[PDB]
Amino acid sequence: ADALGMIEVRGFVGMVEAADAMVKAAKVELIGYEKTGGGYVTAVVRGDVAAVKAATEAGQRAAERVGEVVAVHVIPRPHVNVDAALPLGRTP
Amino acid sequence: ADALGMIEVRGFVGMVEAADAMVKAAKVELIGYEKTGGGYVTAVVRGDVAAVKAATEAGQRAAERVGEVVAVHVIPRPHVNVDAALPLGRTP
Amino acid sequence: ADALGMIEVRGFVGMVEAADAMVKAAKVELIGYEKTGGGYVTAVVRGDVAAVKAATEAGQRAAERVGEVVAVHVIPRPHVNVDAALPLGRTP
Amino acid sequence: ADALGMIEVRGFVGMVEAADAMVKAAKVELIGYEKTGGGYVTAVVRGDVAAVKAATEAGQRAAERVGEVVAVHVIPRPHVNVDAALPLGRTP
Amino acid sequence: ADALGMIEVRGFVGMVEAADAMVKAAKVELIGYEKTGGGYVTAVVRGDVAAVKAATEAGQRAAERVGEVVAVHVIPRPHVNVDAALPLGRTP
Amino acid sequence: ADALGMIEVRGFVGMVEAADAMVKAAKVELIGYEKTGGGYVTAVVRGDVAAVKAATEAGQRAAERVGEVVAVHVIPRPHVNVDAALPLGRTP
Amino acid sequence: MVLGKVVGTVVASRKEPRIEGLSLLLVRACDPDGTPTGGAVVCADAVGAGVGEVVLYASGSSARQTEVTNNRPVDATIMAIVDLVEMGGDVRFRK
Amino acid sequence: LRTYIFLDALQPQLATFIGKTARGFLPVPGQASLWVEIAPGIAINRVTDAALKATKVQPAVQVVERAYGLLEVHHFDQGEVLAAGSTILDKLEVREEGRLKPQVMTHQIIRAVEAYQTQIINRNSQGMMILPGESLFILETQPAGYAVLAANEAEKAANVHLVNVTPYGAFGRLYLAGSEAEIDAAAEAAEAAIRSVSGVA
Amino acid sequence: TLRTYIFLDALQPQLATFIGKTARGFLPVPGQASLWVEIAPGIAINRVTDAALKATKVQPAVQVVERAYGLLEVHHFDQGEVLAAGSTILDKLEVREEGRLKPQVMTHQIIRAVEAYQTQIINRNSQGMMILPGESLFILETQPAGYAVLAANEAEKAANVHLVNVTPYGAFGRLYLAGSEAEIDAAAEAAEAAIRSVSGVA
Repeated sequence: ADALGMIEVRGFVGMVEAADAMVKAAKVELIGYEKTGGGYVTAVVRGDVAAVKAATEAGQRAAERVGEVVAVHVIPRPHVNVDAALPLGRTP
Repeated sequence: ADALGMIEVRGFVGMVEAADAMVKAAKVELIGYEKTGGGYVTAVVRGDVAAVKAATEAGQRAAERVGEVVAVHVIPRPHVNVDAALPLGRTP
Repeated sequence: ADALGMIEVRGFVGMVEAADAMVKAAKVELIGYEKTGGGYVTAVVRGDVAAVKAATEAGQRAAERVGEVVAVHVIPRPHVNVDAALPLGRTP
Repeated sequence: ADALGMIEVRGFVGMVEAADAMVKAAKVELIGYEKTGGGYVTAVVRGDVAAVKAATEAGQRAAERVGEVVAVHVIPRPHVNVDAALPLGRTP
Repeated sequence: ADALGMIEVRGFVGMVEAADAMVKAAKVELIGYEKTGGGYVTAVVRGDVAAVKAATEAGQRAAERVGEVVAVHVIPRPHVNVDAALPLGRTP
Repeated sequence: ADALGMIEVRGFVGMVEAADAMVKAAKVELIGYEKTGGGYVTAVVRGDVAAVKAATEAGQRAAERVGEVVAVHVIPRPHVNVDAALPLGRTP
Repeated sequence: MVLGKVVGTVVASRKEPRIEGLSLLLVRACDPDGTPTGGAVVCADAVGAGVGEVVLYASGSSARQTEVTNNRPVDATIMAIVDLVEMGGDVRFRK
Repeated sequence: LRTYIFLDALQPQLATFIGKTARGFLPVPGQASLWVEIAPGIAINRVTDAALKATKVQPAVQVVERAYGLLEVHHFDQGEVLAAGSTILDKLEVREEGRLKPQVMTHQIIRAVEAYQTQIINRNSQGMMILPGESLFILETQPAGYAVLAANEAEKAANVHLVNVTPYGAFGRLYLAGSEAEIDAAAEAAEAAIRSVSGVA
Repeated sequence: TLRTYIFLDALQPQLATFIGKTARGFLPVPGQASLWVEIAPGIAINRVTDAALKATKVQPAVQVVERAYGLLEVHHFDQGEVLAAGSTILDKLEVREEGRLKPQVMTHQIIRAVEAYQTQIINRNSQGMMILPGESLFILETQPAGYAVLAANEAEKAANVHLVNVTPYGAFGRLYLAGSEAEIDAAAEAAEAAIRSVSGVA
């Protein structure tokens, strides 16, 4: 389906700044966020591969000025079972 | 919509002092707080850009005397999808 | 029943990359994930012993490029009580 | 009338990046730009004082990564004759 | 709207070589050029984000062999007011 | 269409000497010149690739004895959009 | 700090030589919604105020706590331009 | 042994291209695949016998007409294909890390190929057609077998179309074609796959 | 006897790529007008080719002499020179637009969810794109054969499909289309409405 972009920040404030920069950077859909405990929150965007890649670059640049960026990654085409089994916005 | 201000403190006491100083500083609306685990709590205020900016400056000054301020940030105009997908008080 | 494969990553992003590589590597069923707090998430796949073993090798190789891999393990035939008492996808 | 924000860049590319960051940062109105020869272009935004100030901060941060920022300045309330005699978007 | 790519060269010859390489590199639309005085000319292309990015890379590589490249920048999604207020080809 | 040759000189006198040598050297059509401010003028010739190349070599040799040659370049086949968007003599 | 409104300017020609370069503004004190009510105060500009603005001005020795008005005979200086005045749940003044 | 690569689950485009260009038991998407390359090209029949008798894997490809001995075998169970690969490597008396490591010679993406280059590239290709004006990636690897593995990784990364994956010959050349960002991601994944197989240089 | 005379206003970037792969002649680039003439004596297509080349500045891509029939393509960027070449072709045969044979649609089927074995059979004799194991498939047979490229042009104009194969020469004209069924429906409707809107002699 759509390409997947994820920015995990240890801190809600850096994640909201990351998500804001991701959505302002390109045409991506912020589907929401994942709390995994311990202060770790992950913002998840879905969209075209170039849109997700440019969005995730800008979100990393803006979240490194605010918080502690744990991980930034773009999956250009996730598997069908990954969308079926994980909260990534494109579940049927 | 409204401007967004966030102060994340590792500690509930410093967050309540931050939120108290933010609301006493200017006309902002404390919408509540976000627990992300690990001791991290984020106080979220919404209002005009100058009100949110002055409130967040005073909240940082008061929370640094009490607790451990992780992150302080003001978004002057968040995107519509950010308000739709994140618990930031202005969701439809 | 089916063989069990588990990859635990401290971080949701590395776990989603691990789960994506596990499902793309072989015929395994990603049943979901386990949050144990502190940032620790475990992706759990079920399937044949060779499928689970090759999937878990590829998931470890892909999650070490993204996040912090805590533990990777394959149980070729778990006990009946383990499936009955733990959230491992094959509970009756 | 409205507050005035101006970013002068020696270079059209840095001015377009400045203007893009100014309009994405806050609710300001980019009225256009002023060519004074020699490579100097000035982007002019109008709006509320906090909106113009936050916009002009973000526009300076984004134009310093691209071009040569000559001058950045915010006038919180320009005089009536300044709007009447200069191309600043609020002329009657 | 469309992504924006701009190459500013101090010199008309390097700008025509930049624009020629940009249009031959990918599917972008050269909308024209902006003279800001002092010898500075800016070639402006519009198109998809990957097309504009690859075009602008090739245009920079070809204009550095000819002239003096002042600034090269790609805006993946400019704001609506930027297209409304600046001569960037997508004005209504 | 026709091949494009351009000589940019900082100075009108060196450009007229360049244009005179270009037209006397081979069968090219001097379409005119481009003023970009700051003293920079560009003479533009159109014609066959060998004619334009020999003309532009002779124009560079004659303009280096008079003025300050900024840039000399031959485009053997410019794109259709380059002729449509730039003042290069072959616009429809 | 007194919340006031800038009403006019004062141009002095023969002045004390330390205060040369200072813009002297006539500021009347105002109620929190912005109507001038009171006598006028000639005060030095330190922020860039113009005629019609609601400002905060400081008077006394604290009027010299500025790099602009440091060791000058300045007993009143404008220290802020006011964006919003809010009086208990209600905005009384917007900029 | 020059190459030894197991494709653990074949992607659909690589399966269709491996079944439009091979004479043998045609692969299905996505079963499994083992590919081995040794010299001379007559012992591929011995390796194919010692793998097809001692497993349930079907024989997909065996190459001797163009180059040295390359054999690809395909079963739907990863355990049976791994058993057949272990039998083919024990018959050759070599270990898994005894193959020549794949040197990635060329890796070049040509953005927005012209229509003339599109017709010349499509006239010599046994797969999907590079349409006129699109990015095209072209890799080369030594030995020629591991390039086939690269194709699978490309089809796993992004939605790029595969034009031609030459697993046979002296050098292994792969040509893929798609949109610019998709072909960039596919080319990055193909070069990352063809430069991670450990071996003996 | 003029069996097939159809004019294409512009070639899609994939039918033009297919003719750039399979033809013996000057290959067509996309976005230019083409023209297909099939006549009933097979050797007589050389005279039609000679008329269209001495008249105008069009280029031939396909000149196929069948067991019995003859097929010719001409193409150029300007539609005026290809229409002038077609006027020359119709004046050489002394026929008109409507002397062509009206095409029969003998088979049109949307085979949805094609199994992997049928794809491994069908993308082995095909020259165009590969069909993937699980996509849909539209097959088409038209008589005479030269109209098939018409159905290959108007299908891709109205969908996003894969041109697996088109055979425009021989007894029957064949067309295979791949893609998702929501767009195979649109390409099938466009191809059928393109073929059945063709006048001629029944």
